[PDB]
Amino acid sequence: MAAEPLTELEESIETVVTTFFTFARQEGRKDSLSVNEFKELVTQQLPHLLKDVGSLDEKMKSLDVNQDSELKFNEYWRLIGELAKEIRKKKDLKIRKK
Amino acid sequence: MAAEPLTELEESIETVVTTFFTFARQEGRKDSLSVNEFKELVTQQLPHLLKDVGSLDEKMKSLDVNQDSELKFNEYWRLIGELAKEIRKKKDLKIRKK
Amino acid sequence: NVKYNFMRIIKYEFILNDALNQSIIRANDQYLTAAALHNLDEAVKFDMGAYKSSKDDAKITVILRISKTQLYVTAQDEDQPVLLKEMPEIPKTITGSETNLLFFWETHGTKNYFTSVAHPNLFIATKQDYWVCLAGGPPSITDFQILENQA
Amino acid sequence: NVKYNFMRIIKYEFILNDALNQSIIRANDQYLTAAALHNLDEAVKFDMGAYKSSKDDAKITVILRISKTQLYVTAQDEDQPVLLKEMPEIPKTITGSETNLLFFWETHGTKNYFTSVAHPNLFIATKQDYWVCLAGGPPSITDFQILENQA
Repeated sequence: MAAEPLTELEESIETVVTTFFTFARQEGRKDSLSVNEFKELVTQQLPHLLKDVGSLDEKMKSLDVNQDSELKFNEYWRLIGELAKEIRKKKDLKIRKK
Repeated sequence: MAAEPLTELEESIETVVTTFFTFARQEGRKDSLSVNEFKELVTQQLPHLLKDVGSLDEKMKSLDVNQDSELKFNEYWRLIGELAKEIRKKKDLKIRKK
Repeated sequence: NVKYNFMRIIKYEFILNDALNQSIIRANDQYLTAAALHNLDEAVKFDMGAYKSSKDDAKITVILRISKTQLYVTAQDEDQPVLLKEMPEIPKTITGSETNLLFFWETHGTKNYFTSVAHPNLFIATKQDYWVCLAGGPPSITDFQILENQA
Repeated sequence: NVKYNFMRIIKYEFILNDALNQSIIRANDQYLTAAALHNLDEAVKFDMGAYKSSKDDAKITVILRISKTQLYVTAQDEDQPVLLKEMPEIPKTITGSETNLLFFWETHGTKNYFTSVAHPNLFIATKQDYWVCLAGGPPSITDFQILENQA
């Protein structure tokens, strides 16, 4: 019941899991992050990434959409995709990495 | 013009970029993967992950959808999300990691 | 904020077996399979601790934990294997993150049901060969009955 | 398969300046800004190499590369700065991946346009202060004109 080291695209996606799971396991439901863990990362971890550490709500609602505070199996994903995209085209249509 | 080491959720999403970019930079358009790089990973890198190394087409079409054979800025993402999900709940409703 | 405050301690280290009559036995700290006990101190001994908010249905809700460690069975999604979570010390005030390990227990005489407070259509079903999961119930035995062991 | 086969070598190491009259100057190996040359051997020297498939429009298409290395300007999307890609050695047979660095050149007397073969609505626009990008054109000067330097 343990994903041992993986192939390369797996290396990239597994890596996404482990960090995620470290927080998902913190509070209730070790398989999903709550509104507090989202807010913690968005506020603390995301100021650099998601320059919208205030109204986490909007994004939360889009992910939460089933009125499920638990950012579970690819409900969270929308943000995760917004994440990998944001790092790239944040405002990089001129310059953002340096 | 260079993303130097990042914060933690960034560490996880940047990591997704670098691997991706290594292939995206291989052929035409260093910001997008072609149908041949998709096929290479799906065939070579994905047999373990995406147990459908044959008819890459279906997934390709879903990503390619604009008849843009360039797996670019979060057109690819759908698969990328399917990726991070698949590693977790492949058929993992009984067992898949061991 | 609004707290869900612990109501009362029911019974503890007692084991529930379903209409299939299978002791909820400990296979792992995340996976559990139902099988009639034969070592007796072999099944996971649960204890019920009720919490209170006016968001149940018509029945009061308790948390199922192993008397020694705080291993709760949580509700995932339909026919998805129960995830046994382990977190030091039982919470006295329940937030909205632990809404999966909450259980609406409807007792009928001797038999009893375990309804998920998270998703209504979920009920804890019992399999003959597979792990004790949760489900929407077609011919799966989502019945339970509490049978204690001798010692 | 179907190959797009190289048609003919046009002119090389010649620089294009737009109606703003700004030499396409090399700021980086990924970002380029238009500014009137002052070191002359300062702007990126491009060379045109035509390829042929019957998927142009009404005009024959060439690839713009720096005469020394193979740095092509690729057509991204809307108003997003062109990414200068570097790949050792020029391809002789073009597949469906380099459709961004392909250019439908419509020449009118002295002035000329550069249409994206990838996305039709894209045209290579010129900014007074920013990088020479591609665009849909409202008052951006998506005009060009080929002016050579002396030496």
